[PDB]
Amino acid sequence: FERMENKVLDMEATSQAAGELAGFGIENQFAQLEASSGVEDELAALKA
Amino acid sequence: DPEKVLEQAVIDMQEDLVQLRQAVARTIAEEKRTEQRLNQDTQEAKKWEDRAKLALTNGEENLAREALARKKSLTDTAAAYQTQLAQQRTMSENLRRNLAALEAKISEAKTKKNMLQARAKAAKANAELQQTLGGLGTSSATSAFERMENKVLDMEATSQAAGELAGFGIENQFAQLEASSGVEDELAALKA
Repeated sequence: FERMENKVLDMEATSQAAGELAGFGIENQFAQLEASSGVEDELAALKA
Repeated sequence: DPEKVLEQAVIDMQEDLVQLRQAVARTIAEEKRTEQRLNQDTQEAKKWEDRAKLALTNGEENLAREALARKKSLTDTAAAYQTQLAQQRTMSENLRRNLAALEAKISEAKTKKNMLQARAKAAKANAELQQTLGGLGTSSATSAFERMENKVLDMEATSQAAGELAGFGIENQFAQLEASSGVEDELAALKA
């Protein structure tokens, strides 16, 4: 049970390890997405 | 591999509870048998006493005391086995709780192990998806797109390269065409 649990912990770590890389470099790009996101919020104010 | 080991442990527990069920049968077999012994024994004691009581009035008195000694000896055997019976009873209910305790252990282990596998397997799948999504074609699709885009830029350059030569030498000739072009403009002035 412990052996296979160790494998679970390993894969768990490896899965969040993909997340570890994913977070550190796309912020540059994401900020541009958020600017665009703000634009439709302004359109909501317009329909009001 | 841990997957294989883990379900093997579940399988082991199924063997274990069967082994304990037959062990229960073994202990209970002795309860039944030891009831049977006491039941016999109590009869035997009475029976030879009965022979002895009549033997008191009839012929040999002395012989009856022998029968009583045998009776009494056997009574001691019965009492000794009554001692053993106590050990049986006590051991039996101990074993009953021990099965129930194991049954709880098995039940929990099985439910735990199942949700353990499921939630782990779900988590890795989510991770695999986030990885493949996260890859974003950054080392494959975009690189292939770029390769063919480089070919586009090459051909684009080559196409304007034909234009590069075309512009530098025909001016000589074009000027003559333009002079002729001016002539029809003068004809337009004439029609006016």
